[PDB]
Amino acid sequence: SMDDDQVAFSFILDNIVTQKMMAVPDSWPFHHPVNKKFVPDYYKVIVNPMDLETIRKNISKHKYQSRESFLDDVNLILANSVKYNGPESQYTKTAQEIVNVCYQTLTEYDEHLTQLEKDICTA
Amino acid sequence: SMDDDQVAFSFILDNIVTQKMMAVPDSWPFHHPVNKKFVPDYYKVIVNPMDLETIRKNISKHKYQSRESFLDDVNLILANSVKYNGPESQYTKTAQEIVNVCYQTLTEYDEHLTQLEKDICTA
Repeated sequence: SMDDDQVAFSFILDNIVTQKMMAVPDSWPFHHPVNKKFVPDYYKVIVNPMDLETIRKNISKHKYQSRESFLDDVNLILANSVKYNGPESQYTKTAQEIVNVCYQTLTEYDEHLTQLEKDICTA
Repeated sequence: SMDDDQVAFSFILDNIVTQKMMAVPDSWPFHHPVNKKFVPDYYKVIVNPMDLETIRKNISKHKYQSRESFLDDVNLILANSVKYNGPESQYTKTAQEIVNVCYQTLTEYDEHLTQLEKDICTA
């Protein structure tokens, strides 16, 4: 893209993913789409899969103009884990830690992200 | 109760529910047990219902001595929504905002809550 406000917004989101979310201990199973060779029934159970690589690909294509659409996809990782792995699964706890570091970092960056969202919107 | 550490702990939890969780936009359907008159099959699907009023009643009776038991009931609200509404439902997104703001507020009060939990345990 050529709009610096959008590029900057996407860059901030990408670093939330790589610096914070992917740093959660044992988070690797959420870094990429579920591998059907190891989890053979995953895509028969989960209608709308989501993972951090897919989110990063969306960021690289500037598909998030607001934090809410980005957070919606992050939240879907957890919701899918509740459904597939179970509400109390070790994997679900890890997914919630991923969500928590994302949500809390977005809160940290609130003033800066608000400014970018309004400058992406005006254009 | 007559134990000030327990009363203070419950008071803090109660304000997380009323000041943050119940302030989530459009969260009213989670404020009370699901009304079977509008959702007639709810209690045939959901074996362990949970809602914010029930959690507040538990808090008033000092049933939570630690964040973990409190979070177990908070997360159950989300688990029930994933099962009944689905991982991508608007209602599940609302439940996730409730859960996410709860974790974020607990982190903000972490030093205060850790001290109270450790003083409740000694007795």
